[PDB]
Amino acid sequence: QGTVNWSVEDIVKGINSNNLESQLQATQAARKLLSREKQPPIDNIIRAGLIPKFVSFLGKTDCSPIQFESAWALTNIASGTSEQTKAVVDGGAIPAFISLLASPHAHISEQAVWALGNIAGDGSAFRDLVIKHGAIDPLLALLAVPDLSTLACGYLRNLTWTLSNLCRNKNPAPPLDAVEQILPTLVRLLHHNDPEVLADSCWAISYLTDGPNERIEMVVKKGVVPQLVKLLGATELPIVTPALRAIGNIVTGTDEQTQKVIDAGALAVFPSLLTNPKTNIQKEATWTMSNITAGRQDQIQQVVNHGLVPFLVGVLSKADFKTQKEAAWAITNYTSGGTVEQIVYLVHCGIIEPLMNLLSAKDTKIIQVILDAISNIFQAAEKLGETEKLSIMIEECGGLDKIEALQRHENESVYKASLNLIEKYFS
Amino acid sequence: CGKRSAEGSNPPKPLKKLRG
Repeated sequence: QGTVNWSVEDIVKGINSNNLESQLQATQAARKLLSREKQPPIDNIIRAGLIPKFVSFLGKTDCSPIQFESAWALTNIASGTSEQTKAVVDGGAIPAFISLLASPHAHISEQAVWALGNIAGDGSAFRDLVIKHGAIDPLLALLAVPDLSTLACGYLRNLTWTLSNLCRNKNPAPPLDAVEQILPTLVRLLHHNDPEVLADSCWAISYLTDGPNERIEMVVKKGVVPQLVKLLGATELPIVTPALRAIGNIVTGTDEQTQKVIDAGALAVFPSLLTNPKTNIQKEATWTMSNITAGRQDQIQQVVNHGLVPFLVGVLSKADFKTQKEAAWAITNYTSGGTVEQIVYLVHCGIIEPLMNLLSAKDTKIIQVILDAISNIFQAAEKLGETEKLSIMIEECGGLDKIEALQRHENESVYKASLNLIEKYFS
Repeated sequence: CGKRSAEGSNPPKPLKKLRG
């Protein structure tokens, strides 16, 4: 009743009073203001110069309720723009929040965890500053228990989420030592039964694997690929999405790292992923496939054994344009490193028609890719004297009829590739 | 030619969370 709908000035009045209880009430009012459905007056609160006051209340062990209120208020301010988050950091909140992680009051240390999450999530710089202030040990200590299941559901979700932000951002990526520190715990969270924890854990792994092969390696080295393939089959889209991104990232690495997801049985899930109702999953899955077709011939052979070429043909034939483009890539990569027998199989699966149909697309990049593929296939037929038979097939379904049309195309690389095909393989 | 990095949005999780 007395902390509902206060005006910023009343809040300032109470916070500036010489009464701790008056400050507590004013702070709770500030918090409720910052927690209203929409458009919380974050800037008004900031201009009033309240951040420094809140930060100081964080250090009042004697009055844990004001620690909590100011923590919640600061958390919400920190959830705004970079400028608003900067305001919190500039108030000296980082060290103060790290100290609260040790609080005896779970709901208070949890608020500190959340705030640290908002601060780190802003970007690389604040992320690394939080780490430099020593946040990782306290955070990890909060999860150092025999069974994660004994922790409050929300409490676990907040730590997991905050840890995933410490793994987030790329320019630069989190410090290597910090990653190593966090990884073990992350590996444990990846085996927890709560879906939100799994989703955020997968997001964390997806961030760590979004980079150079050395980065992917320290993750693969932890033995999480199998757990990821498992989560890849999850029924909850919020889990499958980040899991698929992690698996997709890992196969952008070395052939050896890519072999790890294959050995884990990832390919068996793709007939489903490649036909997934969610356009995005379908796109990420086809992209993931494209990098797998850019691997060794024995890996392209796995794609073949799992019967995934027909699914690629299917996705090249009908799907969101972005997914089709990813399909084009998977094909051009496949033809590029595949054996003759494998390229013949691709043709036998019906790759030609859908491939030709895309040549009518308004996108110079995809056309280049498709032309490349056409070239790669002809080169395989060249090795069998079947070049002619191929020309017919491409001829049979308006293929040549489209390559000539592009022979006049504007793009440098295009008309060239176009031309060569018309002469070197036709008339 | 080969591996093409994961590039472009997603869009991933929100960077921050306001507590209602």
